[PDB]
Amino acid sequence: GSKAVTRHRRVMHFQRQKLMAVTEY
Amino acid sequence: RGRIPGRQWIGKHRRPRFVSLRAKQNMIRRLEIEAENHYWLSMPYMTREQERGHAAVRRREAFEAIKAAATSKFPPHRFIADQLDHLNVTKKWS
RNA sequence: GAAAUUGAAACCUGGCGCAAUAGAUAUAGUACCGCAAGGGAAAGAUGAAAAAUUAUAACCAAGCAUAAUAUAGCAAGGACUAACCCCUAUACCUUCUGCAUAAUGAAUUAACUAGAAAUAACUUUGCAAGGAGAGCCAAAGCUAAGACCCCCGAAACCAGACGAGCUACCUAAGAACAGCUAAAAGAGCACACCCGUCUAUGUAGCAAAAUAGUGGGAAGAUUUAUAGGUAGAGGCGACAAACCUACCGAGCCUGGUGAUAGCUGGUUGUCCAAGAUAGAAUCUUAGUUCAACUUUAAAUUUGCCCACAGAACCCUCUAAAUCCCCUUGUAAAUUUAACUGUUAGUCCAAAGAGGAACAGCUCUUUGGACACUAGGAAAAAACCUUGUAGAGAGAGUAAAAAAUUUAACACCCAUAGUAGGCCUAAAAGCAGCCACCAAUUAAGAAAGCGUUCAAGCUCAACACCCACUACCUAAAAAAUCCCAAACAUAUAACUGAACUCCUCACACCCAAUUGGACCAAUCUAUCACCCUAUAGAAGAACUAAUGUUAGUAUAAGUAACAUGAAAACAUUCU
RNA sequence: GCCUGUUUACCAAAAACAUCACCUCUAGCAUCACCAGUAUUAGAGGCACCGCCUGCCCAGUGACACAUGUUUAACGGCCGCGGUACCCUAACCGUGCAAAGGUAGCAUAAUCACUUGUUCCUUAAAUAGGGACCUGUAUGAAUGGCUCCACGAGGGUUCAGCUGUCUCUUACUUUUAACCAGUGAAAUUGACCUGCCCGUGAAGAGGCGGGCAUAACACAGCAAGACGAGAAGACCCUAUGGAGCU
RNA sequence: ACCUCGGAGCAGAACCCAACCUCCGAGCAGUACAUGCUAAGACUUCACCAGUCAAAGCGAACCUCAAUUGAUCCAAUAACUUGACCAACGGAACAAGUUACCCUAGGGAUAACAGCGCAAUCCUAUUCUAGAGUCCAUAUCAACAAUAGGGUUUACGACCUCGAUGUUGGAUCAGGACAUCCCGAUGGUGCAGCCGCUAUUAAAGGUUCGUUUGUUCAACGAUUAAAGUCCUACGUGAUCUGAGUUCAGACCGGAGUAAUCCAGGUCGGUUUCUAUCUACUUUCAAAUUCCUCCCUGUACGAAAGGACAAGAGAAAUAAGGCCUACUUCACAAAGCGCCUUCCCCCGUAAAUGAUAUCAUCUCAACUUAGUAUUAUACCCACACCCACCCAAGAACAGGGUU
Ligand SMILES: [Mg+2]
Ligand SMILES: [Mg+2]
Ligand SMILES: [Mg+2]
Ligand SMILES: [Mg+2]
Ligand SMILES: [Mg+2]
Ligand SMILES: [Mg+2]
Ligand SMILES: [Mg+2]
Ligand SMILES: [Mg+2]
Ligand SMILES: [Mg+2]
Ligand SMILES: [Mg+2]
Ligand SMILES: [Mg+2]
Ligand SMILES: [Mg+2]
Ligand SMILES: [Mg+2]
Ligand SMILES: [Mg+2]
Ligand SMILES: [Mg+2]
Ligand SMILES: [Mg+2]
Ligand SMILES: [Mg+2]
Ligand SMILES: [Mg+2]
Ligand SMILES: [Mg+2]
Ligand SMILES: [Mg+2]
Ligand SMILES: [Mg+2]
Ligand SMILES: [Mg+2]
Ligand SMILES: [Mg+2]
Ligand SMILES: [Mg+2]
Ligand SMILES: [Mg+2]
Ligand SMILES: [Mg+2]
Ligand SMILES: [Mg+2]
Ligand SMILES: [Mg+2]
Ligand SMILES: [Mg+2]
Ligand SMILES: [Mg+2]
Ligand SMILES: [Mg+2]
Ligand SMILES: [Mg+2]
Ligand SMILES: [Mg+2]
Ligand SMILES: [Mg+2]
Ligand SMILES: [Mg+2]
Ligand SMILES: [Mg+2]
Ligand SMILES: [Mg+2]
Ligand SMILES: [Mg+2]
Ligand SMILES: [Mg+2]
Ligand SMILES: [Mg+2]
Ligand SMILES: [Mg+2]
Ligand SMILES: [Mg+2]
Ligand SMILES: [Mg+2]
Ligand SMILES: [Mg+2]
Ligand SMILES: [Mg+2]
Ligand SMILES: [Mg+2]
Ligand SMILES: [Mg+2]
Ligand SMILES: [Mg+2]
Ligand SMILES: [Mg+2]
Ligand SMILES: [Mg+2]
Ligand SMILES: [Mg+2]
Ligand SMILES: [Mg+2]
Ligand SMILES: [Mg+2]
Ligand SMILES: [Mg+2]
Ligand SMILES: [Mg+2]
Ligand SMILES: [Mg+2]
Ligand SMILES: [Mg+2]
Ligand SMILES: [Mg+2]
Ligand SMILES: [Mg+2]
Ligand SMILES: [Mg+2]
Ligand SMILES: [Mg+2]
Ligand SMILES: [Mg+2]
Ligand SMILES: [Mg+2]
Ligand SMILES: [Mg+2]
Ligand SMILES: [Mg+2]
Ligand SMILES: [Mg+2]
Ligand SMILES: [Mg+2]
Ligand SMILES: [Mg+2]
Ligand SMILES: [Mg+2]
Ligand SMILES: [Mg+2]
Ligand SMILES: [Mg+2]
Ligand SMILES: [Mg+2]
Repeated sequence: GSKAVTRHRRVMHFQRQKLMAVTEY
Repeated sequence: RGRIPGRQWIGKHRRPRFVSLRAKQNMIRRLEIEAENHYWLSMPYMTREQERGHAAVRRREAFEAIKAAATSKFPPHRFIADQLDHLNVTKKWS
């Protein structure tokens, strides 16, 4: 388990990624 | 050639899964259905202050019926007819 | 673990046990092992007439030919007119969160082997203020019946007996040592002899310690034939914890003993239902006891989001939330008695810590997922969908496919007041100071390179035409060999689960655990005798424990292996 | 290490145990070994010849006298700092302790890491070997220190001459090797219709996904893999399971 | 480092929650004993053992602080009471050190070598420039500043592996990769020519002869273009050796009363498997390079010196064959003797041209070195087969028998 803030970007969750991809500008 | 570290779904360096078009359309239609539900759930009827006790009688009757059904548990009746007709195992041509 | 106390009916011949892996080990304490005590195992099947050596009674397991192979793949399923060809699909039980994993066990067949039981509990007869075949209990009790709690595997200790025939020591009588140099010698080389420093051969061999020399001694602290003695809380020891009958930091046999052991493994037929872990204590985290949850039948009524309202803080912020909560959706919530088990679990997201703002690392809280089914993401253990089960060659759905590719430039044009002011020799437009002037159209006492002090080149400013005069920057290379293939151009729809529906009735997919119903070989009583039922008892079931015994395949017709030649078989040759 | 010898029978045969020389303590003595012996004897202990020698201590232990003591060749121990002329190693003095503050000798050694030490030689090339030095703060005088007459299946190096260990292997015979005749194993086996690459999984796939690969069946040699065969690992850890020593 | 308990944040607004997370402490105290006796109702350190508040009455005049502590049994006293630093504080009434002479039931839950995820430790390639290189960042070096790849090595955790993963080298055998020493091809230079550096493409090969220390480490003598790196179980023990590293003996020095022990040193210390399965058994071949001779003593410097390129001749490694001439020694087979080995590999230098009427080598349409090659030789007759021979050969198979 990693922390909330890291340097390697850290890929988000699948649902969060889907939400960010469907709610773009 | 490209090797993935320990488990491509958990850990640090993981294989990233992306989104296509079917998932986007599904999310769009689900958000539309949920917005329709929000719109249909934006209008009451009694405004809370008009239901202090309208169907409490039915709930009380149902609770009394459940109590009467749960407190009426008893072993079934025992008759002699079974013990008498059990003797028909060794029945001949009578 | 008693005692005092009422008390305790002479005589009758079987097995609701078995038939050679059972029952005594037994046909027998036989073979075999050691000098010794002692340990110690399978055996025998035709028949009335074997003085019927006849023709038959065959048919079932593991191993074989009859009758080998025919491409592809945990050996299986779906199937069609035909074995393969088409699609799907990662052996079995276990310590483990997760095992076919390259962890544990297994070659099969046949026989045997593993839940034995009290106080307190549950159910059903009988009697009843009494029950009970003396004794005990009793403010609805007493008696009886049913129901229940494994196996195997160590090093250690004592008691009774045995060993110095190999080896340690001692005692009495004997034997052994060519030859040469023999300096007089616990002298040298060297036969036989005592021991074995090294090489080579084999480690299921000749051998549970061998083969040749290179080796030391070989007139003495040497070796050996015979007989006796020193034995475990000990013997012996030129001391190696060396030896004491092939396994002595402490022997063999028997009894304690089926010793104990938080430690390993295994634990036998079917269906259905319920069923997943806030913690504390312990010379304890590999265990145990109590919390919490799970299992049955009863008694009571309230269990969950509930709402206006309620839950001091202080300097500086103080979030997402929580606690009591009649309505509404619900049928569940507490207690009674017996109780087994969880109490050695992970990942993801959120709120924190150690660590490197590292880990598939650890410590707390909440939710989800897994050790229960399927589908998609390539195979998947934490990503998404989805939960209560079939037959049918039915239908409708959930999740379900990645796009990026870009670095250009202006066409021409430049005289002078001066070497504007100063340490260094001078820095004359780029070493520092305030003011950084001034001429014709128009150019900076200097906006970018080459200059100890000067020359060489552009740009801004006229003269001259006058495109965009710039979406700002955002790419990488390790070791067997890179990986499915393809299409920028016939119209957004379609495909797609165990989710839902169609005819049926619906108990027929969680770890440990608990509850309810059937099933079969034995004997006994009751009916039938071409084989089943009602009741009582069990030595009542084996795909597994490097489980015991007997048969037999792969390994494998694999390694090892014999006998000197001719011959009248009277002989001859190395 | 005095020597010969012996010790771990069955992985170490040695510097390991013993041996004459030396030193310490105890005993006034007749029947069963000691011993049919008498303080030139016997028993209990340490090193182990010959040459130079063994310097100190009873505060602590034991032993002997109970007279406060003796014993160390009985158990064990023999300093630190400051002032100290140009450079280390100091002459000397002061200070506190105590039995003495390392005596002789020897060496960077079988000797804590610094240590491949200065330097000479043996080789053209030497942490290998020998020679003169101790800051050896952890050598050291019977837990004895060193040369020396002889010796060692003990541990290391080298000179004149030679052996295919190699450059670079080869010529032959036997055992053995390949086939024929038979007895005929042992370990081991869940079943196999048993190929390769990339990627994944309990983290190293012939049985999982995508690709490549494919008529079937024996003989003769090598090891790359099947984490292959033999020992419930002797190394690390647990056990209120043991045993040996002090 | 700790063994009991309390407080402050983690745990923020009812409650509970741990760490070998960071801090204050406590084993008590300054003053009267009505600090007398009974008795409704509650909290309860997540169980129990324990602790705390209190209605009211009889009795009497009119309690402060946060942890602040001790149970069963037994002992002292006629009685009310009292006794442990039982600190291992839910507390056996009293037990130390070692086993490398060890045993047993187990654990990769919990280890030494490995394989595994990031990387505390590095290189490579760049953004920008403080400082050096005579002026001068990019010929080159590089810090205070940033981005991408990896584990060479030491370490983080022990995820299949204690019913067994053999551990450092060397001999033999090699495979892959460049972060390239070289021969192949470029541009610049603080490149005057042979000596050097920077950046790119290319792996068809070599990476020596020796010593001693135990070495993969490390030290020194002689060459060319080099004595390159990493991974392959820190490659390879069913192929080979242990020089140490993992035992039982002993010696020196040290700790320790002794026993015992040493990442301080030394002497020697058994190395076992008949190939079951996959896979292999010439892939037939088109090499590489050093030196010398006229040019060469020429460009170059002030002098040393020496090439770029071409032609010719002699030579080293590997592969394909031979016995007739040298050797092993003989109706045969090998090397020490002899013959041959033939083609490249992508980075620039330059005309015309518009987009952008100049210029422009082109991830535009094209022209030159600028792609060798769609290369060439072994070997390709279906069957006569008892037996004999053979330069052919394990059997089989291969050739001859006129
Ligand atoms: Mg992986
Ligand atoms: Mg009596
Ligand atoms: Mg019997
Ligand atoms: Mg028997
Ligand atoms: Mg059969
Ligand atoms: Mg198939
Ligand atoms: Mg089973
Ligand atoms: Mg187990
Ligand atoms: Mg595990
Ligand atoms: Mg297995
Ligand atoms: Mg295991
Ligand atoms: Mg097995
Ligand atoms: Mg004897
Ligand atoms: Mg002896
Ligand atoms: Mg003699
Ligand atoms: Mg002799
Ligand atoms: Mg000894
Ligand atoms: Mg037992
Ligand atoms: Mg335990
Ligand atoms: Mg974890
Ligand atoms: Mg863990
Ligand atoms: Mg000018
Ligand atoms: Mg469908
Ligand atoms: Mg359904
Ligand atoms: Mg269920
Ligand atoms: Mg039985
Ligand atoms: Mg049974
Ligand atoms: Mg069976
Ligand atoms: Mg076995
Ligand atoms: Mg069995
Ligand atoms: Mg074979
Ligand atoms: Mg043979
Ligand atoms: Mg013979
Ligand atoms: Mg000797
Ligand atoms: Mg021996
Ligand atoms: Mg002997
Ligand atoms: Mg020996
Ligand atoms: Mg001695
Ligand atoms: Mg002395
Ligand atoms: Mg030393
Ligand atoms: Mg040598
Ligand atoms: Mg000797
Ligand atoms: Mg044969
Ligand atoms: Mg799996
Ligand atoms: Mg693989
Ligand atoms: Mg396998
Ligand atoms: Mg074990
Ligand atoms: Mg314990
Ligand atoms: Mg014990
Ligand atoms: Mg005991
Ligand atoms: Mg004992
Ligand atoms: Mg409580
Ligand atoms: Mg009061
Ligand atoms: Mg305790
Ligand atoms: Mg405690
Ligand atoms: Mg030892
Ligand atoms: Mg010993
Ligand atoms: Mg063991
Ligand atoms: Mg490791
Ligand atoms: Mg500068
Ligand atoms: Mg582990
Ligand atoms: Mg292991
Ligand atoms: Mg195994
Ligand atoms: Mg093995
Ligand atoms: Mg390159
Ligand atoms: Mg050499
Ligand atoms: Mg290795
Ligand atoms: Mg191997
Ligand atoms: Mg071997
Ligand atoms: Mg030896
Ligand atoms: Mg074969
Ligand atoms: Mg195989």
